[PDB]
Amino acid sequence: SIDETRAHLLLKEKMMRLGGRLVLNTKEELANERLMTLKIAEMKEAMRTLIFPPSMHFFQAKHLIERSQVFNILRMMPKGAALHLHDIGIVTMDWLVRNVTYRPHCHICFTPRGIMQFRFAHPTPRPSEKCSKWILLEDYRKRVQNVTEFDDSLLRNFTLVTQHPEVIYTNQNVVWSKFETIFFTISGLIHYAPVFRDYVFRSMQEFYEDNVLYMEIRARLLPVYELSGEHHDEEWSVKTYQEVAQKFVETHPEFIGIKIIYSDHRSKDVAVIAESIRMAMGLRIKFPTVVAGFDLVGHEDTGHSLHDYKEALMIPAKDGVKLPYFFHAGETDWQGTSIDRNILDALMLNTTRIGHGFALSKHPAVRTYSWKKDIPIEVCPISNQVLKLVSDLRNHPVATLMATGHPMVISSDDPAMFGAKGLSYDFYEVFMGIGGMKADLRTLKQLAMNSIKYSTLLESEKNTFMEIWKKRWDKFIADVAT
Amino acid sequence: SIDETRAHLLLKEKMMRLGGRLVLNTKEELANERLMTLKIAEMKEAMRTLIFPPSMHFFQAKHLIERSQVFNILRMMPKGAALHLHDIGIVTMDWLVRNVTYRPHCHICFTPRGIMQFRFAHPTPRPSEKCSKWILLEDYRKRVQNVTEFDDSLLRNFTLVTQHPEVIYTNQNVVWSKFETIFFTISGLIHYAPVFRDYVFRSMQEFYEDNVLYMEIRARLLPVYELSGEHHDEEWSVKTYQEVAQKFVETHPEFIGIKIIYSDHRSKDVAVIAESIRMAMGLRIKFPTVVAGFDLVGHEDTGHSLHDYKEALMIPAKDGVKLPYFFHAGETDWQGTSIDRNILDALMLNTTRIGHGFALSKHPAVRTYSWKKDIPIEVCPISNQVLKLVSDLRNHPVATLMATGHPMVISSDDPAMFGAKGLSYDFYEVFMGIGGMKADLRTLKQLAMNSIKYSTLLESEKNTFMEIWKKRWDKFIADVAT
Ligand SMILES: OC[C@H]1O[C@@H](n2cnc3c2N=CNC[C@H]3O)[C@H](O)[C@@H]1O
Ligand SMILES: OC[C@H]1O[C@@H](n2cnc3c2N=CNC[C@H]3O)[C@H](O)[C@@H]1O
Ligand SMILES: *[C@@H]1O[C@H](CO)[C@@H](O)[C@H](O)[C@H]1NC(C)=O
Ligand SMILES: *[C@@H]1O[C@H](CO)[C@@H](O)[C@H](O)[C@H]1NC(C)=O
Ligand SMILES: *[C@@H]1O[C@H](CO)[C@@H](O)[C@H](O)[C@H]1NC(C)=O
Ligand SMILES: *[C@@H]1O[C@H](CO)[C@@H](O)[C@H](O)[C@H]1NC(C)=O
Ligand SMILES: *[C@@H]1O[C@H](CO)[C@@H](O)[C@H](O)[C@H]1NC(C)=O
Ligand SMILES: *[C@H]1O[C@H](CO)[C@@H](O)[C@H](O)[C@H]1NC(C)=O
Ligand SMILES: [Zn+2]
Ligand SMILES: [Zn+2]
Repeated sequence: SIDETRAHLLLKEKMMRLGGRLVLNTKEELANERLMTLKIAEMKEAMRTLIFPPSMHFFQAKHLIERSQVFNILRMMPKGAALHLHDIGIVTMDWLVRNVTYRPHCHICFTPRGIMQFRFAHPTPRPSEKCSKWILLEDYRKRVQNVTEFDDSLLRNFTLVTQHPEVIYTNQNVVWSKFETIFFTISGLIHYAPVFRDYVFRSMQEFYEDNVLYMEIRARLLPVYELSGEHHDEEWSVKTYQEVAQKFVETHPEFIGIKIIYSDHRSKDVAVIAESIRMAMGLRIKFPTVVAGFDLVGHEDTGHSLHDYKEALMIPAKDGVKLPYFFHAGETDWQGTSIDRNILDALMLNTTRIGHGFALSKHPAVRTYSWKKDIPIEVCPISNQVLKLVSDLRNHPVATLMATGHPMVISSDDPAMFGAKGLSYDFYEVFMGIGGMKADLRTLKQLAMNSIKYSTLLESEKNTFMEIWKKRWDKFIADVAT
Repeated sequence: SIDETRAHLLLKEKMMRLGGRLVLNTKEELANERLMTLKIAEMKEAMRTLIFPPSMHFFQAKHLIERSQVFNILRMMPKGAALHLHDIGIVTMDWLVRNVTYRPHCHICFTPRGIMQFRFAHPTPRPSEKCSKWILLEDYRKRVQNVTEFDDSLLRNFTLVTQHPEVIYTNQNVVWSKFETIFFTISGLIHYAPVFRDYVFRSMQEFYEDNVLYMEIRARLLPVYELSGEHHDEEWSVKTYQEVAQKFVETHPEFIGIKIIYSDHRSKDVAVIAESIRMAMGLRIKFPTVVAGFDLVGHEDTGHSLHDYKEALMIPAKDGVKLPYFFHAGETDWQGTSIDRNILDALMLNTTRIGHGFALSKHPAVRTYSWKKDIPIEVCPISNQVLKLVSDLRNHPVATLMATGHPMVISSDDPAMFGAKGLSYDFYEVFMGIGGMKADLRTLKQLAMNSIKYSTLLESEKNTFMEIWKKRWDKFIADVAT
């Protein structure tokens, strides 16, 4: 009888965790059995040695994750869609250094402060008040003893990856300082028109290679520029995203495409943000098929709150227009402050999705409300660790949310900055670290399907996506089963 | 109307968090207002500088906590009872070195391995297997150049406190290794009969000084010894605890006293543990007023599970006897393993309280069940940090439990080993770190009263305790209000 109470409690928890009610077919049961065997063995060994990758910093754990049979299987998995990504954090930096810096007319410089910076131009730009002298890379590489070392020093400046990140990044402000500095540095490389096209195209290649078929991207839409010095506008960038995605889908008929969530920094004046809201509405009218809506990005702890921006964020409503929102919210360790209430305010503004929602489990009422309105959180485990919200991903607050089957999708955020690629590394962390030992094939399947369900595609486009994904899923099942 | 939805969600969260429905009188409202002003200002500053003690390792944060006006107020607070403590971790080590090592007949030694160890004996005991030569301390202390350097090196071996604990304690096994070695070292000092009495008495002094009025102690009841070499038994230790506590209450009429929870190590054979269960039953019969029940202690990750011990733990039930249990359970970062299911099995064995219950929020069904049976968790924040379950106490899983007003008590576990004293440091961590910015005087008051409610005292003794505590509370309120 007490045995029955015990078994009942275990079955209840089996049922309410994420994906726990999905019915598996006998083929899937077989794949799950082989998957779980590999998982359990790996966890037993980590319990013995205490070498457990999700509990270590991703920089040090990455090489271990790459040796994992579980990771290997997750690489193969059709993961659905990547829903939380940033314009310039989605392509391995290797290609930026080895390919892009070797292209004609690439110039390098250093600010009065010593911050690296790039520009494609002809001829050499005029010394300005942010760059005492510009220097062509082809000249610079001739004057250096070890070229391969100079190149590696560029790669080390383009990511956060380092040994001893605990010593390098002493606090959250230091890490955010370096983070943003990287965006600034690589900016001049990516926003040169023919690199921009190649960049967009390559990010689709990398995610397609990771078995991800759809992408929604938070994009600042900064001006793209030509060798002449001409600057393009927001319209032109959205047109280009559409065009490159069409070109990609033409040679990869299973890839669904990309949509754009227009974004601006939360460190700006409400008046500037009001200007950005109008742009977003204009972009929606002009490109209703490409532009999903709007978001505010940047260091959440130090910038303005959603409340601070109420006047600007209500503009669409006052014009009787619906501008969908996809707010970053509650990406913080603070509890009961103006920052974690951003989740509440995102919900009050009818957000379609919540970015991160890290502080959600500390607010039971908001949690219930979001679950009731079926508004998912976009969880990005590697980002949260690297940006120092949580050391050991076993302690990630989303573990509680998975345990009650909360609506959520997994994404990678800025994989390239963390030394990750695509979506598989983040699926590893969720499946091995956050979900615990009982997270199974159902958890994975549910998370894959969620990413199609909570995308901004039309319902008929969702069906077509489901159709394509189901077939890739069966193929995956059959492989793992043998 | 959306404003109303927003205000409703905030009020709901205000109401369901721990203590949220306690009605404050106007005096308490005034104390709360002055308390919250000091708390908010301190948090504002920590948000500015990122110097926030609960987010730092306690070893480095302690000196900052001691400069805090909030800590100061919490020192003054009548906290009720300390319900989760261990026999030999409750007295500042300063007194062990400065006072106890200076007492006649103290001998020091080093195991083949170099582990320090102590023994009071007259005459000097014969070299045995584990010690090739006992040396009197009074000799040793003359045969050194700097004696207060030698003394400090003893204090440094008696606690875990260190600079750079991240480097010293690389993993959880290393920290547990050092932890247990400390217990082994100081053991010979504390179990000499007249030190034992003095030790017990002093731990009451230190908790009484911290404005704590009752203690329940997990005690191994290891043999206490005399200068002759005679050993006493378990009965004798329980008699002594009772006697010293009576002596203490005689000169401190407001102190309620102590009870003993008998304990044994979870690294032992089920047959040995079966023997220990019978001892506990015997001790309950002999001392129904002193011995509250039984518990299993030690490193939970590496020892046997509660299930492993089923045969032995069911002995009382098979004899038709009720041996109350107070299990340590789910003191782990693992999820879905045999270790965190110990919470489930503690509940199935009718545990009166759960020690730590760290993994509770990852098991929604067990959470609901324990809430329904009104079974509290004993949360020890500093311990969980030092023993490396969690880096930043803002990420403590109990934050979620506080937000829904889960039944819990706060204790300090082994304050002396962490460089803490009494209960105030742990109340600081809960109130500032785990509880978030909206934790107020109601939270504190609820936690104080909970510790009387969930003690093992008789209901009429609880009333008397409440009476005494209420008077100390009013005095505290009047002070803080001015
Ligand atoms: O478009 C690049 C911009 O996106 C922003 N951005 C890039 N990655 C994240 C970002 N914003 C907030 N939180 C962390 C993570 O989700 C960042 O401010 C950068 O300047
Ligand atoms: O009586 C001392 C004994 O209690 C045990 N002990 C002392 N403090 C704790 C302990 N057990 C388990 N977890 C951490 C914390 O609650 C320890 O094994 C030691 O040998
Ligand atoms: C690049 O080098 C500079 C030198 O000023 C350094 O300060 C900066 O942190 C580097 N960027 C990184 C490691 O992302
Ligand atoms: C949210 O939805 C309500 C109810 O339909 C609507 O009146 C309001 O304008 C919306 N708010 C925003 C910011 O879109
Ligand atoms: C040491 O402790 C004992 C008992 O706690 C106390 O009476 C004595 O005064 C102390 N010794 C010294 C030298 O102060
Ligand atoms: C442990 O034991 C010896 C004895 O003094 C000492 O040399 C060593 O430094 C001690 N360890 C610590 C951490 O104090
Ligand atoms: C727990 O309580 C039940 C129901 O009264 C009883 O049958 C069982 O023996 C108890 N278990 C223990 C370990 O005391
Ligand atoms: C690298 O860039 C593109 C990949 O988009 C490739 O087609 C081209 O051949 C390469 N060019 C150079 C200059 O390395
Ligand atoms: Zn993001
Ligand atoms: Zn304990």
